[PDB]
Amino acid sequence: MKLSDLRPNPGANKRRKRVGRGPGSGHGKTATRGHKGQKSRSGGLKDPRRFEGGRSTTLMRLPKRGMQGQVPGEIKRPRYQGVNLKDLARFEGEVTPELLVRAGLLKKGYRLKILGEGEAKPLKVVAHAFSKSALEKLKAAGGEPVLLEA
Amino acid sequence: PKMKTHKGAKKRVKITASGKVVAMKTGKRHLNWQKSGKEIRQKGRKFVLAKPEAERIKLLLP
Amino acid sequence: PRAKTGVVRRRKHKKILKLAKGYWGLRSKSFRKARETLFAAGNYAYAHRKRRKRDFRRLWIVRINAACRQHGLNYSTFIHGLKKAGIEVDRKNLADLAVREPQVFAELVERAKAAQG
Amino acid sequence: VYQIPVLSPSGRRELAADLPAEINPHLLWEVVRWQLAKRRRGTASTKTRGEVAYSGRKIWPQKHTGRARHGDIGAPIFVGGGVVFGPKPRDYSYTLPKKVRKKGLAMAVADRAREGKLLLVEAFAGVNGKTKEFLAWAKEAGLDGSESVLLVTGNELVRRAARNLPWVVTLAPEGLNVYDIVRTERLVMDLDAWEVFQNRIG
RNA sequence: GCGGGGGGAACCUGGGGAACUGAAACAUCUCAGUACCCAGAGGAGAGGAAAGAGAAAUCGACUCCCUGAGUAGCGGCGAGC
RNA sequence: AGCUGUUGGGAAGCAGCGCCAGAGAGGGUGAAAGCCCCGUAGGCGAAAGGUGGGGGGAUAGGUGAGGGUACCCGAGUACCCCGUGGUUCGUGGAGCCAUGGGGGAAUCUGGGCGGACCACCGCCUAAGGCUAAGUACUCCGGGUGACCGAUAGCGCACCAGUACCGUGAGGGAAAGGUGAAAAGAACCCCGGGAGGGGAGUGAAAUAGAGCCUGAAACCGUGGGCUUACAAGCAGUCACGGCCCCGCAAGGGGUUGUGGCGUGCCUAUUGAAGCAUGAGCCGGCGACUCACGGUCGUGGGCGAGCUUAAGCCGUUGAGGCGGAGGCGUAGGGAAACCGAGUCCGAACAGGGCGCAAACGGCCCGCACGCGGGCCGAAAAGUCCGCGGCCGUGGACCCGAAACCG
RNA sequence: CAGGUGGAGCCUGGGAGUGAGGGCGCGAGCGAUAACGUCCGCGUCCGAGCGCGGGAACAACCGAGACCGCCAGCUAAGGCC
RNA sequence: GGGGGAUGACCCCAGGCGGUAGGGGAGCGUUCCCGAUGCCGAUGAAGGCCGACCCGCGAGGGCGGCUGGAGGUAAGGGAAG
RNA sequence: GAAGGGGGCCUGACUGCGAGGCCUGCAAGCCGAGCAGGGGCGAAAGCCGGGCCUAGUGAACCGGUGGUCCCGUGUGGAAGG
Ligand SMILES: [Mg+2]
Ligand SMILES: [Mg+2]
Ligand SMILES: [Mg+2]
Ligand SMILES: [Mg+2]
Ligand SMILES: [Mg+2]
Ligand SMILES: [Mg+2]
Ligand SMILES: [Mg+2]
Ligand SMILES: [Mg+2]
Ligand SMILES: [Mg+2]
Ligand SMILES: [Mg+2]
Ligand SMILES: [Mg+2]
Ligand SMILES: [Mg+2]
Ligand SMILES: [Mg+2]
Ligand SMILES: [Mg+2]
Ligand SMILES: [Mg+2]
Ligand SMILES: [Mg+2]
Ligand SMILES: [Mg+2]
Ligand SMILES: [Mg+2]
Ligand SMILES: [Mg+2]
Ligand SMILES: [Mg+2]
Ligand SMILES: [Mg+2]
Ligand SMILES: [Mg+2]
Ligand SMILES: [Mg+2]
Ligand SMILES: [Mg+2]
Ligand SMILES: [Mg+2]
Ligand SMILES: [Mg+2]
Ligand SMILES: [Mg+2]
Ligand SMILES: [Mg+2]
Ligand SMILES: [Mg+2]
Ligand SMILES: [Mg+2]
Ligand SMILES: [Mg+2]
Ligand SMILES: [Mg+2]
Ligand SMILES: [Mg+2]
Ligand SMILES: [Mg+2]
Ligand SMILES: [Mg+2]
Ligand SMILES: [Mg+2]
Ligand SMILES: [Mg+2]
Ligand SMILES: [Mg+2]
Ligand SMILES: [Mg+2]
Ligand SMILES: [Mg+2]
Ligand SMILES: [Mg+2]
Ligand SMILES: [Mg+2]
Ligand SMILES: [Mg+2]
Ligand SMILES: [Mg+2]
Ligand SMILES: [Mg+2]
Ligand SMILES: [Mg+2]
Ligand SMILES: [Mg+2]
Ligand SMILES: [Mg+2]
Ligand SMILES: [Mg+2]
Ligand SMILES: [Mg+2]
Ligand SMILES: [Mg+2]
Ligand SMILES: [Mg+2]
Ligand SMILES: [Mg+2]
Ligand SMILES: [Mg+2]
Ligand SMILES: [Mg+2]
Ligand SMILES: [Mg+2]
Ligand SMILES: [Mg+2]
Ligand SMILES: [Mg+2]
Ligand SMILES: [Mg+2]
Ligand SMILES: [Mg+2]
Ligand SMILES: [Mg+2]
Ligand SMILES: [Mg+2]
Ligand SMILES: [Mg+2]
Ligand SMILES: [Mg+2]
Ligand SMILES: [Mg+2]
Ligand SMILES: [Mg+2]
Ligand SMILES: [Mg+2]
Ligand SMILES: [Mg+2]
Ligand SMILES: [Mg+2]
Ligand SMILES: [Mg+2]
Ligand SMILES: [Mg+2]
Ligand SMILES: [Mg+2]
Ligand SMILES: [Mg+2]
Ligand SMILES: [Mg+2]
Ligand SMILES: [Mg+2]
Ligand SMILES: [Mg+2]
Ligand SMILES: [Mg+2]
Ligand SMILES: [Mg+2]
Ligand SMILES: [Mg+2]
Ligand SMILES: [Mg+2]
Ligand SMILES: [Mg+2]
Ligand SMILES: [Mg+2]
Ligand SMILES: [Mg+2]
Ligand SMILES: [Mg+2]
Ligand SMILES: [Mg+2]
Ligand SMILES: [Mg+2]
Ligand SMILES: [Mg+2]
Ligand SMILES: [Mg+2]
Ligand SMILES: [Mg+2]
Ligand SMILES: [Mg+2]
Ligand SMILES: [Mg+2]
Ligand SMILES: [Mg+2]
Ligand SMILES: [Mg+2]
Ligand SMILES: [Mg+2]
Ligand SMILES: [Mg+2]
Ligand SMILES: [Mg+2]
Ligand SMILES: [Mg+2]
Ligand SMILES: [Mg+2]
Ligand SMILES: [Mg+2]
Ligand SMILES: [Mg+2]
Ligand SMILES: [Mg+2]
Ligand SMILES: [Mg+2]
Ligand SMILES: [Mg+2]
Ligand SMILES: [Mg+2]
Ligand SMILES: [Mg+2]
Ligand SMILES: [Mg+2]
Ligand SMILES: [Mg+2]
Ligand SMILES: [Mg+2]
Ligand SMILES: [Mg+2]
Ligand SMILES: [Mg+2]
Ligand SMILES: [Mg+2]
Ligand SMILES: [Mg+2]
Ligand SMILES: [Mg+2]
Ligand SMILES: [Mg+2]
Ligand SMILES: [Mg+2]
Ligand SMILES: [Mg+2]
Ligand SMILES: [Mg+2]
Ligand SMILES: [Mg+2]
Ligand SMILES: [Mg+2]
Ligand SMILES: [Mg+2]
Ligand SMILES: [Mg+2]
Ligand SMILES: [Mg+2]
Ligand SMILES: [Mg+2]
Repeated sequence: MKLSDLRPNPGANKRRKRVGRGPGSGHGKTATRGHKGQKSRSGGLKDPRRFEGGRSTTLMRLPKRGMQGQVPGEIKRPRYQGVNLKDLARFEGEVTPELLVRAGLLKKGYRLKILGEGEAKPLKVVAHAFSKSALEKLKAAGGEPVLLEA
Repeated sequence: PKMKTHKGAKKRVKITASGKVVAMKTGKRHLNWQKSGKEIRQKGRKFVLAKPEAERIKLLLP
Repeated sequence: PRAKTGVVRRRKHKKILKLAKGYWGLRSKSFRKARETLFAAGNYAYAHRKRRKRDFRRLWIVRINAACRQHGLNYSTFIHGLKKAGIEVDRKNLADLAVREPQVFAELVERAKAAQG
Repeated sequence: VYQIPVLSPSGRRELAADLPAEINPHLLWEVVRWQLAKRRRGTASTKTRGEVAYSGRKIWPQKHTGRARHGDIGAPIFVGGGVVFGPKPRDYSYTLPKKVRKKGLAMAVADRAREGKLLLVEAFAGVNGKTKEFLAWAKEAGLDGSESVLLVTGNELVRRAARNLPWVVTLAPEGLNVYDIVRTERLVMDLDAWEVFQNRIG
């Protein structure tokens, strides 16, 4: 091609509402802020997703619950991430929780729980936990260990 | 900078996956009350906005 | 990059002051009074256009009613005669007809006097 | 696009290449945008009413002088004051997706190929860098400088030979970029270059 | 005998240390250990070689960037931090 | 590595025939030059002073095993209590680090710590000191700019922190341009000079130094149309006269009479309004940017998408880097279970959740079956653009005041 | 249940502005069967139609919803010495 | 909107087209960048002053004359003091 | 034709829920058949989740008290939730 022929698509660099500026540019004089009082002021208003005009807000009248944590903070307990059967179909191999993260499921500092949705496969499946359903579904076609170490 | 996620929005509500918000119901000191007041007593699906406010107040990620 | 006014505003102003040529005092010489005056000339022009149409017909009417009162009638009746007489061919524009072609007018009077009674 | 002329002393023998059949001129323009953006220096600045020299003193009482009403003279409303909202140093770079750069690289070559403008060459012999020497081989290879040429080779000597030509731009292969392809009427590579170009895409 | 003294744009450590403002009022809270004042250091200053981290039979000084993460928590459990 | 000819005041333009290039960056030269000048690519260079984190060499320092003794292992210290500070920790279950006050130890079987405390199991050895580098900055020098171009850019392009103003701290400006070259106008004339007229210089002198361009408000001379019985937001529509241009038809100017006619902006239920603002003209003047968010939109890839710092590499060359992040499951205060889960005695009910979309070809009785191949779409996610929001001075200007 | 294709209606979302109204008719309250008064209701116009015609002049009364042009026609209100 | 089946910029036909706050849409113009080692330029750049002329609904763009004396910068795209 | 008055047996002034609606800017307020558990009165049909009904009220936060399964900062406890 040629630098003269390049150009973007009809969407794509829309560009741009700025006024300001003319009468019957639309948008002149009050610059769309509409006359007024506070909202049209430079600092504008008070943060609408919260402020209610001085009555007590709609949040903050709801009660709260239950455990919010105390000071040394979050407690250290092993987290599990469930992955499905339907999800792990494509793997013909060993299927270790190690391998699984490499796929783009199983995250990192999470233990493995395979579960539920999908049909099993005659696969070795290494993991930390199995649901009621997934253990069975599996036990029909293939077979699997449970992982505990360290 | 990074938005700050308001704490107690977070302590009073939950965004029910897909897509909206759910709070408890409202009464905490009462003798003569029907025994509904064990009704509700349960969680309440807030109206709207009230949910778009909230929501936008706690983000990244909920 | 910074785009300073430069040449733009002088041009825009010149355009308008040009339009304002001939206007009295400052109204020709000051871009503001020029512009103000012009708003006014603009709406008068528009309004007076619609009304030139009125201004003219009302002249034609006085002229007819004048000429055919020589022949002893109202404009009021004349038009009615001409309405009945089928002669709805108008006029009132032509009316030079009453001035430049008197007899052709007179004939037109008589076609008018005799209609529907 | 597929069938692309090679130049060997042996003969004009021709090569086939994978090279996508549809070019996406938007995608193309997107990489060029990016190329030209990230290279932006972004050095333009101005002083806010805060950063200007003058004092903070209130210029006049604010009632009863009969004059208008003011703060410091650093106020933007004043000739000589701060600038409102004008430019500060900033970084125009963004991160294109890498797959978009691959695609865009591939397509822009493809587009030169599809035109028959792309040529592969073996070994030159217009080496021993001298622009007189190059300008000879160039002629013999059918480049008269009637069309701008992007010369891609890893040979320091040929590169510095072509460099000073008004119609040549010149590149190491690891520096193949789409902007440069599109600017130039004809693409010319040696086979060392075409390799690493192929090893970049995919 | 040897040294000190004073100066230096900003940057640095240490001693001291606000208010407007925010909280749509206001005291805790915020602004903020900011502004500023003082001492001192240098081309940098500080910090530094575990009486550490903190759940793994784990890691190994200190500093700086990215990330962890607006997470854990803190909070007239408010504003906000 | 370049000459000639040509227009021109001037060649670097145009034309002819050449040539260099590791140099076609850029600036000059009477206008537009690779080859006229200064440069550029590529190279070279220190007697003296500085540096010297690199290379080299020296010196300082360093270097064991088993047993036995229980000698030493940082004191107003640890530790406890009171009062406080630091930490995300605002008295909280409040530990840890620090320490103003009181009491006040031990030396490995000693002590501190893992968030009150106790046990157990670990981690570490306080009350002495020093320690490059990776980091911050920019008075200073250099290089670059989708940085400004004399109301801009620093306050200052100019003898500016100056004039000037303030007792003082302190405040704090305006002000750039003849010409290629001064060739900066000899001499004569009017004139006290200033100024001007000739003369002369110049391509040009309304480039003449109060000097490039030279706008507008403003002032003036000359000309045309017009005006002294008309009265009004000053215009407008129509006709007519006089003047100009045009063969003509047509147009430009001006205004006699006629018709119509309540300035602009702002603020208001409502303004010509006897409500706000504006003497007029020029120039300056107000919706931004960063990071988040939320929608839309243009594309890339799609059960995935995508990199951050940084590393390499670069005539304004890109690449690598998978820590991480969003997504792929939800319910539940949590333990926890999981296509479910939560309340519940309940397999009552209910809350919040879960359910591949097309075309078409291989095929199990047939044209869909259903699985499956091929691939238009797409969850999602990435980047760009746009709207809006959050935080920041967040559209601009303005207090009275508060504090150091 | 039918007619009604409309700058109609419903659903999801993005962006607003407004939250000082005024006159008039009708229906009430307050007021004095006062106010260019005040407060509601249902309607309308001005607002934003201080654009046009009528009402001497005149936001809101009568007429009528101004895309542009014409030295053409018919009307509305109100008029025709 | 319906046709015409050119896939529009094009021709028929029917409608709509008062507007403040405000929403939506398309354009014009100024500075800068790529396009440019290019192209326009002393047979005269930008800027200035006239114009009753051409194109555009308009913002604007042309063209001609005068002044000016060294710059300007298409088509197509990017960014904003 | 009881919602009024009298008497007898009784504690449904239950627990777990709750189709579907009234109302309604939100948040609230309201009525509610029906199923399950265990009951009461009744021969049964049946009625019973206070009172003929419409007022007798107070979001959240902070804290008290009783209980329980839930969490317990290396672990068991405990502190505290
Ligand atoms: Mg405008
Ligand atoms: Mg708009
Ligand atoms: Mg508008
Ligand atoms: Mg708005
Ligand atoms: Mg205003
Ligand atoms: Mg407003
Ligand atoms: Mg108001
Ligand atoms: Mg404000
Ligand atoms: Mg209140
Ligand atoms: Mg509660
Ligand atoms: Mg939590
Ligand atoms: Mg409670
Ligand atoms: Mg997150
Ligand atoms: Mg401006
Ligand atoms: Mg008419
Ligand atoms: Mg007739
Ligand atoms: Mg720049
Ligand atoms: Mg200041
Ligand atoms: Mg002050
Ligand atoms: Mg005054
Ligand atoms: Mg300035
Ligand atoms: Mg000193
Ligand atoms: Mg010193
Ligand atoms: Mg300090
Ligand atoms: Mg305060
Ligand atoms: Mg205060
Ligand atoms: Mg306040
Ligand atoms: Mg306030
Ligand atoms: Mg106050
Ligand atoms: Mg603080
Ligand atoms: Mg020193
Ligand atoms: Mg150091
Ligand atoms: Mg030290
Ligand atoms: Mg703080
Ligand atoms: Mg000559
Ligand atoms: Mg020559
Ligand atoms: Mg030329
Ligand atoms: Mg040059
Ligand atoms: Mg040239
Ligand atoms: Mg040159
Ligand atoms: Mg050199
Ligand atoms: Mg001992
Ligand atoms: Mg202790
Ligand atoms: Mg504290
Ligand atoms: Mg503390
Ligand atoms: Mg407290
Ligand atoms: Mg302890
Ligand atoms: Mg200790
Ligand atoms: Mg520890
Ligand atoms: Mg330790
Ligand atoms: Mg020790
Ligand atoms: Mg030590
Ligand atoms: Mg040190
Ligand atoms: Mg410098
Ligand atoms: Mg500029
Ligand atoms: Mg100046
Ligand atoms: Mg200046
Ligand atoms: Mg100037
Ligand atoms: Mg200045
Ligand atoms: Mg003085
Ligand atoms: Mg001469
Ligand atoms: Mg002269
Ligand atoms: Mg001149
Ligand atoms: Mg001149
Ligand atoms: Mg000059
Ligand atoms: Mg001049
Ligand atoms: Mg005169
Ligand atoms: Mg008279
Ligand atoms: Mg007269
Ligand atoms: Mg008079
Ligand atoms: Mg008149
Ligand atoms: Mg205005
Ligand atoms: Mg006002
Ligand atoms: Mg008022
Ligand atoms: Mg008023
Ligand atoms: Mg007046
Ligand atoms: Mg007044
Ligand atoms: Mg006035
Ligand atoms: Mg006022
Ligand atoms: Mg005003
Ligand atoms: Mg002006
Ligand atoms: Mg953004
Ligand atoms: Mg956005
Ligand atoms: Mg996007
Ligand atoms: Mg590099
Ligand atoms: Mg169930
Ligand atoms: Mg369920
Ligand atoms: Mg359900
Ligand atoms: Mg796709
Ligand atoms: Mg996508
Ligand atoms: Mg119907
Ligand atoms: Mg509608
Ligand atoms: Mg909407
Ligand atoms: Mg009101
Ligand atoms: Mg109304
Ligand atoms: Mg009202
Ligand atoms: Mg009546
Ligand atoms: Mg009234
Ligand atoms: Mg009345
Ligand atoms: Mg009304
Ligand atoms: Mg209004
Ligand atoms: Mg009206
Ligand atoms: Mg209306
Ligand atoms: Mg009026
Ligand atoms: Mg009238
Ligand atoms: Mg209309
Ligand atoms: Mg009538
Ligand atoms: Mg039409
Ligand atoms: Mg309109
Ligand atoms: Mg010449
Ligand atoms: Mg320019
Ligand atoms: Mg010109
Ligand atoms: Mg250009
Ligand atoms: Mg501006
Ligand atoms: Mg009884
Ligand atoms: Mg319900
Ligand atoms: Mg029962
Ligand atoms: Mg509170
Ligand atoms: Mg509590
Ligand atoms: Mg339970
Ligand atoms: Mg337990
Ligand atoms: Mg512990
Ligand atoms: Mg424990």
